Amino acid sequence: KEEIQAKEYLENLNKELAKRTNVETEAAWAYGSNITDENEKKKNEISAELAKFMKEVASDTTKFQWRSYQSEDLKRQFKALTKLGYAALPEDDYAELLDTLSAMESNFAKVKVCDYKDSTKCDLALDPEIEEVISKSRDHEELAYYWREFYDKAGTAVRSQFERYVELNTKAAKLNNFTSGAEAWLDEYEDDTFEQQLEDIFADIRPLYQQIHGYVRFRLRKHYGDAVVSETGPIPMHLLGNMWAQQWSEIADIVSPFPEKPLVDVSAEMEKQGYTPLKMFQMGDDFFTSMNLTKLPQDFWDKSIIEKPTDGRDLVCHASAWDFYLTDDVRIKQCTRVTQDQLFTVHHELGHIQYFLQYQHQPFVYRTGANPGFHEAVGDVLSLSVSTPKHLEKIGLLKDYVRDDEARINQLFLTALDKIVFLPFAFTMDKYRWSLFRGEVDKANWNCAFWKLRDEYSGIEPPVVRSEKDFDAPAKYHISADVEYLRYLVSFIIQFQFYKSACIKAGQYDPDNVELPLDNCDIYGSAAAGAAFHNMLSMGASKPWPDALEAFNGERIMSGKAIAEYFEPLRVWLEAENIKNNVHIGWTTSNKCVS
Ligand SMILES: *[C@@H]1O[C@H](CO)[C@@H](O[C@@H]2O[C@H](CO)[C@@H](O[C@@H]3O[C@H](CO[C@H]4O[C@H](CO)[C@@H](O)[C@H](O)[C@@H]4O)[C@@H](O)[C@H](O[C@H]4O[C@H](CO[C@@H]5O[C@H](CO)[C@@H](O)[C@H](O)[C@@H]5O)[C@@H](O)[C@H](O)[C@@H]4O)[C@@H]3O)[C@H](O)[C@H]2NC(C)=O)[C@H](O)[C@H]1NC(C)=O
Ligand SMILES: NCCCC[C@H](N[C@@H](CCc1ccccc1)C(=O)O)C(=O)N1CCC[C@H]1C(=O)O
Ligand SMILES: *[C@@H]1O[C@H](CO)[C@@H](O)[C@H](O)[C@H]1NC(C)=O
Ligand SMILES: *[C@@H]1O[C@H](CO)[C@@H](O)[C@H](O)[C@H]1NC(C)=O
Ligand SMILES: [Zn+2]
Repeated sequence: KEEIQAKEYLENLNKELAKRTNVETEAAWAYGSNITDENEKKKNEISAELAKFMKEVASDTTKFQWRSYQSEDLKRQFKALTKLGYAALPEDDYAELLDTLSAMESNFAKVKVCDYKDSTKCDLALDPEIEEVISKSRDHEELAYYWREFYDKAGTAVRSQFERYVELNTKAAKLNNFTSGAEAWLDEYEDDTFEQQLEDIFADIRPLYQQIHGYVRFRLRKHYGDAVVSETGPIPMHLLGNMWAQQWSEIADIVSPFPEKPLVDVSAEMEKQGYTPLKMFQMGDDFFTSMNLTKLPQDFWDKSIIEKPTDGRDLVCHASAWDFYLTDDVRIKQCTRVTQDQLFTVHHELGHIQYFLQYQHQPFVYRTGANPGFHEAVGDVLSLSVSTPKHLEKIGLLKDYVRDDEARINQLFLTALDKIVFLPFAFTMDKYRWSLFRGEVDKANWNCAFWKLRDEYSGIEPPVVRSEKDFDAPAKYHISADVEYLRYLVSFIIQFQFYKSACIKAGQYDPDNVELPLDNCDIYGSAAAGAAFHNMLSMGASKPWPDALEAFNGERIMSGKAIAEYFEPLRVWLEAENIKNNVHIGWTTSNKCVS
């Protein structure tokens, strides 16, 4: 009979937590939109106040015999409340951690480098100045300059802060009785075999990655020459069109299977048609509403930041989506540019927004993703259909396109340069941090431990020799900003499970029909695919994630079958092409990190 009282306790507590988290989120928004010493102080002081309340909440849960309850729902809510995270730390330790975290994120956001050609102009930021060069320049010495300048300033400058962060993250995890921060993060997936599952899936897809890597290296040798790219060594990462070599789509024009056949790049047509950031977001909104999903509320349009501010202010430009835990107060902060890549980013971020809107009726503790990978997958499912020649022709961004066998391979390869290449990258981000959290790497070996993983899994390496005098991991946003990365590995796998099922539901994919291939499916306008999204997303975290997956397509298991199915036509072509051209596969151990 205690359950009746507990039910009323939770109902009230959830609403209180939403209200208190609203205040924290507003402060965090203000700081991210506007980096100042005063906003930093405000963000961290509100966080400390919320942490103190959570601690009292965790303490109060012991007054309830919640493990004895009949209701799985009540038990699930109470269990969520016992998990404190960083809030478990002593008052002083939590304050220090907050200061360390803001030091790292603000350092990242304030990085400025000098122009390669003009050592007087020193106001080039990553977004958009440096990223523009990395994506567009084919001058290998220019690329190497910007790589070194950025990593030195975004990575190395923050080593001592990162070290204290690891220490306090570990202390926090242990106060929650996890072994380390690795176990704390993994707890979000509610499955004690989750690591092994991902190792198994990765092993199945790894051979395809090896083939893509080999072919790209072959093509880069033809472009840059053997003085710059070896046949048998790891690929110099500054040549891959991305600061972290996480996705290689930006160099597709020089590595495309059939260069005389069409390669989709709609950036120029977007500009020609007078596209704006506003129009891009309106188009994303249109896609969701077309599937009978929820329209963006007025607060979104009023309060979002969709262009980089033109005043002198510092801010976090790294695109993000925000839930304020009231009703319909959801926002995006994106330094939007008019490019194809940015159009996908718009859809990714709007996927988060849709999830927020779908579960906003749930009790506070359930107002989050089924697991962190689910949140990341939503927007990418739409991006997959947006990226198709089918959809791009509908919106008039792709003209005079003939979709023959060769054009199809180009498009599949372009997609793989984003989707397959990313898998080892994503895995290494957390394998690295897990190894630090678990105390498996001595402090003397922290930098080369990072590059060892990037070599082992991705077969890439720095453009210049690094050592333990450098510290390169925090040069990636999520590492400086303490954002778990496994969510993205999970997302890139399960988004294909979602995409395939949504395509089947939309009547857009049949494995026995040549006219309905998975790689040209467009789910625009499909209420049937939208219904599946509604069924899943409306659950939030009310049930363990296999139940959320089951609500979508009746499946309960994370599987690499769907991603492999999507790329199967590419795998067949590429294996044969690599044999035809005697392409070397695999790589020697890198010499670019001195121990
Ligand atoms: C992470 O793991 C930690 C363990 O490694 C864990 O820390 C333990 O939490 C326990 C609370 O659950 C706590 O147990 C209490 O111990 C008290 C005395 O211990 C002190 O002296 C010891 C010397 O012998 C030292 O070793 C300790 O460090 C302590 O200083 C007891 O006084 C206390 O008892 C009371 O509470 C129980 C409540 O239990 C329930 O009560 C209800 C009543 O409604 C029953 O129906 C139910 O069946 C159940 O019994 C009462 O039973 C009892 O009458 C007393 O009122 C209690 O046993 C322990 O001290 C603590 N540390 C260690 C080292 O064990 C953390 O909590 C974990 N953290 C998280 C977040 O989970
Ligand atoms: N040109 C970059 C746009 C970035 C878009 C996206 N941003 C992240 C931001 C995450 C975040 C967590 C906590 C606080 C603040 C922000 C996202 O998942 O939206 C992202 O990082 N993504 C999208 C998938 C891959 C991953 C990346 O790029 O590494
Ligand atoms: C940023 O914050 C400062 C104080 O920290 C405030 O005075 C200023 O108005 C803010 N800038 C913008 C553009 O909102
Ligand atoms: C739109 O969604 C509602 C429920 O949210 C559903 O009942 C209805 O069938 C959907 N519209 C169409 C045309 O399917
Ligand atoms: Zn995301």
